[PDB]
Amino acid sequence: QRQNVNAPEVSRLTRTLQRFLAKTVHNNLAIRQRRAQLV
Amino acid sequence: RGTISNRLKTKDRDPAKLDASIQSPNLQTVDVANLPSDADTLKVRFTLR
Amino acid sequence: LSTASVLAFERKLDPSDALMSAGAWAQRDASQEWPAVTVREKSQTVDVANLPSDADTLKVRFTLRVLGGAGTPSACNDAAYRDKLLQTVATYVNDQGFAELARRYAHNLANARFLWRNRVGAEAVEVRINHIRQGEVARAWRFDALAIGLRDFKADAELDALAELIASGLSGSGHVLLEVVAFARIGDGQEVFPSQELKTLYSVRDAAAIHSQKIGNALRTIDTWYPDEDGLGPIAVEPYGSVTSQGKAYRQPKQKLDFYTLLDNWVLRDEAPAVEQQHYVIANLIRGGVFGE
Amino acid sequence: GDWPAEVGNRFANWLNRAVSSDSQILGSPEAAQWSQELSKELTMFK
RNA sequence: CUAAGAAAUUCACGGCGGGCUUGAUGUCCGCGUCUACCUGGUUCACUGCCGUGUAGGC
Repeated sequence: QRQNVNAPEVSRLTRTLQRFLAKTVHNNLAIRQRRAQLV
Repeated sequence: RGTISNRLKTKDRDPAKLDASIQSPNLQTVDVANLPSDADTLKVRFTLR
Repeated sequence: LSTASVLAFERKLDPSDALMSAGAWAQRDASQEWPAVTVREKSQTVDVANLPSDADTLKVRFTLRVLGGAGTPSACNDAAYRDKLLQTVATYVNDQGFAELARRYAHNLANARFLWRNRVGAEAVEVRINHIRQGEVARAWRFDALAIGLRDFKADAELDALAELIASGLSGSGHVLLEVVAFARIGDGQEVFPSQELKTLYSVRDAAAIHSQKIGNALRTIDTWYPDEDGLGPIAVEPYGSVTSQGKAYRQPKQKLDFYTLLDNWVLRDEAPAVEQQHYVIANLIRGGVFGE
Repeated sequence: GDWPAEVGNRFANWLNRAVSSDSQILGSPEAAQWSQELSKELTMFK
């Protein structure tokens, strides 16, 4: 901090969405429920 | 217990599951109102001021 | 130019819940005081609906309204698509009216296919259809349901008369309500098969019954124009014509014979064959549904 | 009305290029689905 | 090969006392939510000439 001059859960959601649509278990309603949940 | 009878949101290639598969049913619960089997006319009653 | 975002077709051939009642054969004439079969429970635990031990005959009964004006949708979003759909169904009935579809509906009411599981082990089935004009019987039929096949469509005088009456109701020239009552010889104390709920059988007022949508599914099995090998027979007219109990889906959209591709070719760019797929798409909109974007 | 459909489109393009597993292509209809999802939730403000 | 190299702060305390926030108010008007669906691919069941004797019976 100066008056003169000076100077990640979204990534967790994206990573678990990618790791979720990587694998498939019987491709049922709960998969689309979790996809709608993550989006 | 119906069938999937609607427009499909995408083509045969679907990575992230949007639409249901056609070779699969769908379960719903609906509200229905019928007359009794011995009563064959409906009476609708309301007031109008 | 395009299809509407919302499109809703209301149900034609409106059935009721088929009330079931036991009785004896050769007493079908005075079959008004017949006691309705009820659901009992037994040993986790399940439900079961049999007949009384002094009754060898099941009798189901349901009232079927037919509406007419099947090509008029109840909901749209643009007037041009409704005008084009009305023009296509109008030129359909102006090329040929409801003569094949009404004959196949009269067949599916003639052979008791609304007896879903109770038909397949029945010694003799008789269907009685009474056209209720005001409150009384105007025209009464008496159909041998087993002599008329399930996969072949015969020709008969009384069946073509019923086809003409259902055709007159489907075109809009008359109000048609039919009391349909089916007597099936199953046996003393045999088991009936009502529609199962979400094992709990469905009942209304201490009386086991079949659902209205199961009866509406059974008299709708008229689809014989689809690229299957010969041996399946008639299926019910669903869009993407499915048998979910068999896990198969005939007219899947990679083949160009589903309801939606035939509709958007037969309406938006005027493309369907002569007799077969036009009858399929007209029977599918007779069933009704939700279509759109 | 210029912003919501375009924001949903470019958000779904970001989610397309960000989420692409061994099922490699994600595609344009999924992009339109997530685009209209965010577009409804952005026009819900007024 | 470091303005290098080193460094014991250490002890204690009485913040006390008192208090009127007051009054008053007109949310007020409309509404079409529709549409179609097979819970079925399952109830490993009462017995008994039975063998309780893991095969044996309608």
